[PDB]
Amino acid sequence: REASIQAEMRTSMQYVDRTVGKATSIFILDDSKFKGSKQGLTREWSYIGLSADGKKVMNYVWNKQKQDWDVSELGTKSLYNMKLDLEFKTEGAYQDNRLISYNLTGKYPDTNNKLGIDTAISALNTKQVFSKVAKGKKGIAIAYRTDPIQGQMNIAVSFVFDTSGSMDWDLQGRNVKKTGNESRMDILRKKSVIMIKDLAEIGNISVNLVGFSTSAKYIQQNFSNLDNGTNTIIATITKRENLNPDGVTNPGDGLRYGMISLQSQPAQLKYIVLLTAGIPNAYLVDSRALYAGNRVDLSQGAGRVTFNNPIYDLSPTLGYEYSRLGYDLYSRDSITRENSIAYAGEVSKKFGLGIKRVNVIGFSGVNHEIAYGQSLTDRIGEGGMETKYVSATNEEALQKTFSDIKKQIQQDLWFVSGP
Repeated sequence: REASIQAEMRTSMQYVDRTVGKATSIFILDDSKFKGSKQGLTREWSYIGLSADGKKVMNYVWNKQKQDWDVSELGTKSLYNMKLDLEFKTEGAYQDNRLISYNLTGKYPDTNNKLGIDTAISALNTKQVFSKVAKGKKGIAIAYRTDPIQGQMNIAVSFVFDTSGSMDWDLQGRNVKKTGNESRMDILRKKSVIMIKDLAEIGNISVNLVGFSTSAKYIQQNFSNLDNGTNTIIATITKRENLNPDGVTNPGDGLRYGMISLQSQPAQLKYIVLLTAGIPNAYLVDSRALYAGNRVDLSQGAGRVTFNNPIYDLSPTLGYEYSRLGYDLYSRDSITRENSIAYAGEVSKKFGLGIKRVNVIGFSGVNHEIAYGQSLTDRIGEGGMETKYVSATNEEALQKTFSDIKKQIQQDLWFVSGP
């Protein structure tokens, strides 16, 4: 009657579900983060593992008093010297609950035809569940906590927004006043304020505002922590005087300003949210590029000024001079377009070292005004950081992407904080 050992492993899994249901956060670990005993065990995170030897399902708890783990035997009995194997997986989710699938199996010393409890399914009462297993692992241990992480590293966020003429029109590109619609800038103000409000919910996060047009401008150069009142930023955002559309689209300068402001801050989690609503058509060059017939001035003739051998302005000193500007008001010159994108590429390559991710949002109803958002995002990707491009064609879509960006920020915080 082998039903005894099978029922034993089932009782053990019942104990596991009982303990997991009470957890606020879950993390599936592997051979790296759990090789049995307290080896490599991370502070303040209780576990549930297969026991370094391999036959007693172990449960390590956090004493928090003696600052140590309290080894305990899962359930209360002990099997009859059987070879165990445990494996956890994230099997999707029910309505708003997430499902886990414990899989306990075992064989017996120097024999075959193992025995097992096929695969269970347990729904957790939380949503903060992640997996820290990789490429060829299984997930053999479980990490959790009862009370939330009692405060962790801070986050820095730079909002590089477009403030060009292409932002005064509709989303759908029609006229400003000829239609009863709100300009891209107005809707950006609304959605950005909503983002700011729901962003402070992360806690320990500070955001600054950078605006780019023909050149870049610091709307709020000081990184104000939302924990001390979000109203400090919202005001500057809704301030009717500043932040109005004017000029060509120069993303390189905006990236430079945002990345430098992020490099300054001490938060070990830096992010840049860039919003553009037009094809890139401008860039800034170094004073050196102002040599012989290197600057072709078709400004009054064909409406543009280009540089044959552009030496992009990548100096930490932020300044603007019309004489060092390359642009194409009609955004029809492929040379100026490619150079405007390469400018942001070099800027990201130099000022984007400790940046976690760069979110590029193309906010435009015109199907072609944001045709290079993906290209610009990929170019910025050369800096060696995570880059995500997204297109928002309506107010609802813009709010959806802003909310999703906040969600991803919280997931990176929870993941980085608490393994």
